[PDB]
Amino acid sequence: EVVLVNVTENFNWCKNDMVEQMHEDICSLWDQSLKPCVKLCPLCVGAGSCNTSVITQACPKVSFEPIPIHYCAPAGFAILKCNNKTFNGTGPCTNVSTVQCTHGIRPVVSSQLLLNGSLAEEEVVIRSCNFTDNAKTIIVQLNTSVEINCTGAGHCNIARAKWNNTLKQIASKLREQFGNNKTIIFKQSSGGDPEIVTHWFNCGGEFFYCNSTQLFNSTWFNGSDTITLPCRIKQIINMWCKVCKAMYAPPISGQIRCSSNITGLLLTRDGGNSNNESEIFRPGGGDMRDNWRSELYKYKVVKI
Amino acid sequence: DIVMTQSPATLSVSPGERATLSCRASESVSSDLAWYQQKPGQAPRLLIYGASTRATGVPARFSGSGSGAEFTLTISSLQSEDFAVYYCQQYNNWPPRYTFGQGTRLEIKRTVAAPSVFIFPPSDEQLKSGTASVVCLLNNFYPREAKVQWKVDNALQSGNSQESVTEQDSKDSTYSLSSTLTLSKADYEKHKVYACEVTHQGLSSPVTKSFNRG
Amino acid sequence: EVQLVESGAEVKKPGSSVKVSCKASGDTFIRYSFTWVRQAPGQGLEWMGRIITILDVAHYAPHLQGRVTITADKSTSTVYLELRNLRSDDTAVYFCAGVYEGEADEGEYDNNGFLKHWGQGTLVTVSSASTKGPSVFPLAPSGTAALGCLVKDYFPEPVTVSWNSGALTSGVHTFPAVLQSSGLYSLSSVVTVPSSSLGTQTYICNVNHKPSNTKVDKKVEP
Amino acid sequence: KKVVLGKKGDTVELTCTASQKKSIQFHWKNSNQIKILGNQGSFLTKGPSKLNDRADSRRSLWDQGNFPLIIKNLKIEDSDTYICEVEDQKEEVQLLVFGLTANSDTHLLQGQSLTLTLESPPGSSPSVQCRSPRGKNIQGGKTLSVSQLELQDSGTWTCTVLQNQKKVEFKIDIVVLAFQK
Ligand SMILES: OC[C@H]1O[C@@](CO)(O[C@H]2O[C@H](CO)[C@@H](O)[C@H](O)[C@H]2O)[C@@H](O)[C@@H]1O
Ligand SMILES: *[C@@H]1O[C@H](CO)[C@@H](O)[C@H](O)[C@H]1NC(C)=O
Ligand SMILES: *[C@@H]1O[C@H](CO)[C@@H](O)[C@H](O)[C@H]1NC(C)=O
Ligand SMILES: *[C@@H]1O[C@H](CO)[C@@H](O)[C@H](O)[C@H]1NC(C)=O
Ligand SMILES: *[C@@H]1O[C@H](CO)[C@@H](O)[C@H](O)[C@H]1NC(C)=O
Ligand SMILES: *[C@@H]1O[C@H](CO)[C@@H](O)[C@H](O)[C@H]1NC(C)=O
Ligand SMILES: *[C@@H]1O[C@H](CO)[C@@H](O)[C@H](O)[C@H]1NC(C)=O
Ligand SMILES: *[C@@H]1O[C@H](CO)[C@@H](O)[C@H](O)[C@H]1NC(C)=O
Ligand SMILES: *[C@@H]1O[C@H](CO)[C@@H](O)[C@H](O)[C@H]1NC(C)=O
Repeated sequence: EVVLVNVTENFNWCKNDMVEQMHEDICSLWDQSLKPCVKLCPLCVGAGSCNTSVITQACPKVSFEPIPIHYCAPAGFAILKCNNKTFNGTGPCTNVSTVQCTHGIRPVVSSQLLLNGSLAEEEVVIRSCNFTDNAKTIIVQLNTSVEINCTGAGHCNIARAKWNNTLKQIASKLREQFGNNKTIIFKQSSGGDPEIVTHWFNCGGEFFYCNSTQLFNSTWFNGSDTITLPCRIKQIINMWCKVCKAMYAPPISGQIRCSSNITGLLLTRDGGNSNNESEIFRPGGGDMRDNWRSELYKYKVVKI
Repeated sequence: DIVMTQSPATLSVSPGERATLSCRASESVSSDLAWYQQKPGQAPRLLIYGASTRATGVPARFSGSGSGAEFTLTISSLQSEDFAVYYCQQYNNWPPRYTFGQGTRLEIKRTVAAPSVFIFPPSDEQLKSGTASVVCLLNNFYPREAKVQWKVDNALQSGNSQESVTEQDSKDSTYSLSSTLTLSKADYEKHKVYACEVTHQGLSSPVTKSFNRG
Repeated sequence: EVQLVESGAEVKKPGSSVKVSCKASGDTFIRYSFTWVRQAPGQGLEWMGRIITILDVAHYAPHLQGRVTITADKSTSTVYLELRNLRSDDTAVYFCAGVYEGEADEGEYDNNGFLKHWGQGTLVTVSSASTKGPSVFPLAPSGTAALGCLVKDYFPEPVTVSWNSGALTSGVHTFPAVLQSSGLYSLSSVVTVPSSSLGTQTYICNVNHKPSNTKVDKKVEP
Repeated sequence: KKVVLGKKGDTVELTCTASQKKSIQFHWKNSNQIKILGNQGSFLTKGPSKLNDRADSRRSLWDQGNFPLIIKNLKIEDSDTYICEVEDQKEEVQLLVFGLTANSDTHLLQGQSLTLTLESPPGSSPSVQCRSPRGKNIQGGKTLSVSQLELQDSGTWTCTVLQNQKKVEFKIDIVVLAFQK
């Protein structure tokens, strides 16, 4: 909406107010939209035990496709956007401008895979707030969508060749960042809550949990046609917003379908000492801010 | 809350015949309806759930239907062990405040049978102890309804005696009933002739059984 | 196929509180939810509350709220009902019931509100009366003859009657007890026999009150 | 520089704390920089460590800024130094696990020998001390040994291992048969 010239602007996607803001808005919208029949939230220290707080409420079944959330500048501030096609969210940017609001953004809730998001405009791009740190999420973003179709009957389908081919594009970009002599391996999640261990997403108002092992089992730079993932709806969630357990009602539809486009991934690097030359990667996520970051990286907000 | 009314209170069905129990809500409860069975002395037995699903162990002659606020249970053919009490439960609302019906009592239907009336004077051992109970008995009758007034010296008594009825006899399908009169040894002797007057459908005129103190 | 076994009968004075348990055998405790249901004599069934065992979250009837607590010790598969500030009208049989709810430990939860499995029931009697054994009086007999026993003035329930040490079963009616205005129970047990039996066959009635640990055998004669 | 002693088979709880009392990202690794366990947002993650299926935190403390690493059912190779990376700060802590076992898992006669063995990680050199119910005291390095059991040794033996000026205590139930004449 205005292309500032002779202007150089530091960005640091890793310290962006917008991310936190979006996150509070999203969380807030789900709470309002999708209410559980029982919500267990523990409160601590005080006394000795940890007095767990319980909220029981009517839990109307509600499923509908989340509409895109545009995010805008609050009274007093301004939104700068970087116009580079490729962009690592850090340092100076010169092709930049001010804008009313950000683009529409699907407030999709999920782990491992980023569904229905923006594709990279050139090549596959990988992001971290510290690649050296084997504890920080690696955000992948694709230039090509990969369909993934899921059903309440308990599975997700994916074209093996498309995926197989997506993995090539990444392992490639990975050994570009960790040495070109390095072997890229993909393995299943290494443990933790089901929501982190499986590719967990919402759909029809129901929470899916899909065994993604089949997607992360290969070795690069060292069959069957359509990958079918076993899944499961659960009524007992670990919440993503705050640390709570929540029980929802069983489903009331026999036709719960979900055709989404994988547009990015949340990986995690094993790392660790081992003069051995190869890098292990596993499907990560769980921290929805990573998800908002995958979309808001090209943005910053500044005192007018 | 959701009130659950069952009808009728008593169902007199003849063995081997068809029973149909009605259960009515005071508002829709979709299909979150269950039917239990209870026999004198034991825990209930879940029959149907979801309005029309037979529980494991239930026979086929049991079947339930309806939804919303209109429910009904059918037993196609009555075994002897099918005569019992039946409750419907709704478990629809949330937070959960589930409610039961008042039950329907299902009983064997048979030919009218008049009672044999027996009357017992108070015991010596008791008279010795202060109080004096008199027992008017109604043996093996049907149907269950009956009227059993006490009349001391031709004086209609009131709120000074208590009745008690048995289950339905598993063998002949009748009932027996005791009406116990209790009054101070003093009042007792204060009067002479102790009558219990019984009215049953199996009888032409009301039957009277009595004795003089002595 | 779980088995629910409850605890013995309770005798409480109004104002006292009571805690009944219910050991649950043979299956996976945290996959079941347990619901306490009670029944006053001659009365119907009343939902008391229900615990979602795996969350330790219980919900209750609005008309008990505040004075009823339901709990569950996962480490011994036992469930508990606590009724506080007891009243005479709280006298009932409290049942313990449960349904299977799904692979709970794996997120699955039907939240079924029916009750497939039951316990044998626990009688809880709330009353001023203090435990005491019955007085047993004969209902001396006098075409056909009928005799019996007057079992009178005991508390609490139940009492057991038999004839000739369970040798005489035929034609025996043991009535359900009544609660007299005194606060004490009293019932009758009658049998009918041949008149040509008096003179030979002598008839005894055995009364057992286990609460008072009393045990009588008053014999009936003409 | 902190050290926490651990008893084989037991559950230890290494602790971690933030300066602010919010509740942000934290992560435990070992000396080899292997990931053990940490949180992603409101969720928990376990890394490709040998501890994995035995590691765990308590998430009710998280809201406080307490990021405990619980290691249930300890083993000897669990012995290592664990780092708690949070708030960019770094808490460090060395865990040493030991074990005490009797030569024999059965009843002993009088005048028979008792030999207690101490299982330990390579590198450490701890000193032991044991005391029978009657007072008997022995001590040493790897292997402690009594020459002849006395009847009054029957019961519970207390055994204290001293490592890094820190001691953990053990209780071994010994049985020594009486007899006639
Ligand atoms: O008021 C209690 C609540 O229970 C219901 C049925 O669930 O009545 C039950 O409980 C009564 C005692 O409170 C019993 O007398 C009755 O027999 C039993 O069904 C409802 O009527 C009421 O809402
Ligand atoms: C992009 O980011 C990387 C690492 O985050 C940095 O080293 C590099 O200088 C940046 N280059 C651009 C395009 O500004
Ligand atoms: C997608 O990006 C990758 C970078 O890994 C590139 O090799 C490929 O040509 C791109 N596909 C197209 C045609 O955009
Ligand atoms: C990135 O992580 C590494 C390894 O944990 C750490 O040593 C380094 O300081 C981090 N970078 C910064 C500047 O925080
Ligand atoms: C997903 O569904 C789309 C149509 O909506 C289809 O074209 C695609 O092939 C499907 N992907 C599968 C089944 O792998
Ligand atoms: C690409 O996909 C095929 C199946 O479509 C897979 O078997 C193969 O390993 C992948 N890459 C190759 C050809 O090595
Ligand atoms: C998921 O399924 C894979 C096979 O597809 C299995 O080997 C893996 O251990 C499973 N883990 C789970 C249950 O998440
Ligand atoms: C992706 O968008 C499609 C198309 O509208 C929608 O049906 C689906 O729900 C979306 N996926 C997710 C995870 O919401
Ligand atoms: C997924 O992406 C393809 C190509 O990018 C697009 O044509 C299709 O409409 C998308 N499907 C959904 C359900 O979003």
